[PDB]
Amino acid sequence: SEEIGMELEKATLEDLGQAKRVVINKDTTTIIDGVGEEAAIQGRVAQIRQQIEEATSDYDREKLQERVAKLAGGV
Amino acid sequence: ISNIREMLPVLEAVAKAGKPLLIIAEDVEGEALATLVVNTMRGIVKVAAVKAPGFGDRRKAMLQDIATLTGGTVI
Amino acid sequence: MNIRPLHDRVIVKRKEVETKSAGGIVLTGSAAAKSTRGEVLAVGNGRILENGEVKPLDVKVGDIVIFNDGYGVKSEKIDNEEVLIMSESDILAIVEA
Amino acid sequence: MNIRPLHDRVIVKRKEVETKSAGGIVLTGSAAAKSTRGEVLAVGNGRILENGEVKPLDVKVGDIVIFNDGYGVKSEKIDNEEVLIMSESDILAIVEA
Amino acid sequence: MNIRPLHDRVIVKRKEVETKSAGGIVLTGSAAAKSTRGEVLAVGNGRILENGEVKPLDVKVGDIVIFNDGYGVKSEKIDNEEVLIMSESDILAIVEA
Amino acid sequence: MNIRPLHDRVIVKRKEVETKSAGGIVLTGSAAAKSTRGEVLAVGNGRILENGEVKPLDVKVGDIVIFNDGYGVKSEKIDNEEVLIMSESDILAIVEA
Amino acid sequence: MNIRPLHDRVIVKRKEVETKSAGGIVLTGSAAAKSTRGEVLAVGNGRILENGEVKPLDVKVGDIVIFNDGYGVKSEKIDNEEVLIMSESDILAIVEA
Amino acid sequence: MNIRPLHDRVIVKRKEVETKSAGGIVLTGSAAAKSTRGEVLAVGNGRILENGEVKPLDVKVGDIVIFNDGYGVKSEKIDNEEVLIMSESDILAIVEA
Amino acid sequence: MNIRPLHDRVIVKRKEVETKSAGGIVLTGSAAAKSTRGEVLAVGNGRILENGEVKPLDVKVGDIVIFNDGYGVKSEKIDNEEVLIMSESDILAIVEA
Repeated sequence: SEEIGMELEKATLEDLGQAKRVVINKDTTTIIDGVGEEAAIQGRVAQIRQQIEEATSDYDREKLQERVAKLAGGV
Repeated sequence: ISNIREMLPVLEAVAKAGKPLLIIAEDVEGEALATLVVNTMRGIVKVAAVKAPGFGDRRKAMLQDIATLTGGTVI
Repeated sequence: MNIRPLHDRVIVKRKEVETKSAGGIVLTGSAAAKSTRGEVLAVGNGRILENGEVKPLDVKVGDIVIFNDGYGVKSEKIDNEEVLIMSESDILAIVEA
Repeated sequence: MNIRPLHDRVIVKRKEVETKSAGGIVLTGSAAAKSTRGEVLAVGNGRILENGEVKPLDVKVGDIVIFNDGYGVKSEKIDNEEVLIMSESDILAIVEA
Repeated sequence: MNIRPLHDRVIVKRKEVETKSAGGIVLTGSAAAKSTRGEVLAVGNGRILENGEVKPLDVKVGDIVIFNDGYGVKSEKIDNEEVLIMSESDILAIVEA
Repeated sequence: MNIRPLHDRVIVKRKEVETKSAGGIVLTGSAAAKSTRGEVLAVGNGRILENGEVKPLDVKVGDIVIFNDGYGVKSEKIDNEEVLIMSESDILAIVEA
Repeated sequence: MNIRPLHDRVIVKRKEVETKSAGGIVLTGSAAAKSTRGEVLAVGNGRILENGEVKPLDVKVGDIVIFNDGYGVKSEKIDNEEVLIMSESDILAIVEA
Repeated sequence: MNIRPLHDRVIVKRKEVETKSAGGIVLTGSAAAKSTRGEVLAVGNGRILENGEVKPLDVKVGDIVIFNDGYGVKSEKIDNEEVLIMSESDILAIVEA
Repeated sequence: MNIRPLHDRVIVKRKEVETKSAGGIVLTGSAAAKSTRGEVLAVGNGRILENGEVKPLDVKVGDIVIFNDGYGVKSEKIDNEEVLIMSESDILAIVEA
């Protein structure tokens, strides 16, 4: 993002994500099996787990659970 | 606060005391904000920014109260 | 291929896009601005005007120079390197010692 | 018919419209842009200004030159070949060795 | 009456309005455009500038010349023939052999 | 009173407002246009520029001349006759024989 | 106090605001217009340009002159008299005999 | 501190803001206008242009001069006095005797 | 690094942003305005124009000068000091004694 003062130009292969496979339809992108380690994942997941805890709204709870499922199990 | 230039002198005296800084301005808009962000992000100097309480006349007086509690000068 | 400026023209390469430190310790995030400093690479003979032969230029190949990014300044691509071509008139000073 | 530039004028033919490779291995698809490089074909005597006879130009028939596609640059058709006519003033450098 | 250009001025007559064949066999229908080619008819002494007498022009009465249809180019009517008057500065080249 | 142009200035009187016949037999009705032809009446010394004395003009009192009705052309009233005042620069040619 | 023009400058006083008679017997009522004629009162040394000393002007104190009421023409008040200050360049002719 | 104009520059002090009497006995109330008259205080060497050394100016320290309050005229503050700085070109005449 | 102006260029540092006292005893609060005064730091050889060698400048390293903050005035950063670069043409006077 540019909000951290980055430009696309100073980005080497190491800034790019990786997976084993991806598929995209007319309107559906899907990433199977990322290279990100289950340390980092389970870390980030436990963060969004505490987003639900302090989501004081209802529509705010809906989205958060969605990403947690996108990251934890499946949908 | 639009122009980062206005911060520089202060932001640097704060980089010698090694202590973080809270910026309570009337507002911190596009230009300056984006910068502060970039700066605080790279672990340069820890800084946060927040709008002043209320609006109109009391804002200035309420900001002033804040000065008193903290022993600082309204600018 | 190395370039060859055509009398009165100087070829320079820009320096750093606001070398992140302006002021001192504070790292100025990219605040919409460019660099005015640059290094000389090649220099032409001199100005033709006045008839009288051609007077050589006051810039030697390799000075660190401050210029005005005016209209007469053009941008070019050589071996894939970011270079500029302007006349001496657009060059303002040198950074010596 | 071969052309004949009228002192101070140079006749050049443009090169390749972003020779598809910019950067290295990557084939840059036509990204809305033109070529600034060109080859000399014919050259006039020289500039008349200052009265004093006519001083010859610094470009020999057949150099590879970088120019500024400015306003004074015109486009022409000769035997059905894409050619340009500008003054030396509009020519910026040479690509030697 | 035959005309008489006043030093530095050239009198030329335009050629064909996109001679219908551009490209080769294809007859380009009138696509909103004019002709840049023309023939000399009369020529003045020369440019006065610089004081120093008057230097004659490089165009002989009757050349086939390419010019720039700029602002300094005026249009005139002689015996009922379509003619143009511009200075040498507006003439760019000759079509020889 | 007869006039007296002040060096470099020419005094001319316009001719006919589209002499009703353009083309041949057809009488062109006034189609919103003026006349570019005129006759000389008086001529100043010459241009002062360059210091060097004053070079006389190439127009003799009484030529039939074509001029450009530009900005530098002014309109005047003498004894009640419609006259114009411009410099030689604004005069383009002569209609001889 | 009488004035003193500073080389190249002429001091003139306008004449009559459309002297009510234009055409002949008919008294043209004020039709929104001014006078272009004027009389010389004082004259400076001459033009400095070109270095070379100072060449005196071609207008003698007291001629009746036609000028162009251009931008370089200023308006002034002397002893309470309506006067104008312009350069010779703005003066076009003289009304002699 | 007394000032020091840098060749070609003149330092003048304005006179009175419409000296209340214009016309004669009638005291013109401030009608939105300024003064064009002024007095010289200091004078630079001369104009450098043309190379040739430096020709001195035609204004002596202390004349009463009429100038054109043009663009090249700047306003300044010295010891707390209202002063102006323009070049000779902006000065039009002198008020002698 | 100390700077090096390229002939005809002067390097100056501005003075005080309306030194709070204008008038006398009254402290003028910042009323939206800048300073026109400045000190010289470095000076180039001289102007090249006219061919004829190079004439040196009339400003010695260290004068207190008044300048016109025009367009040709640029702003620069040296060792972290606020500096300006303009030509002599933009400098108007000196504050001596």
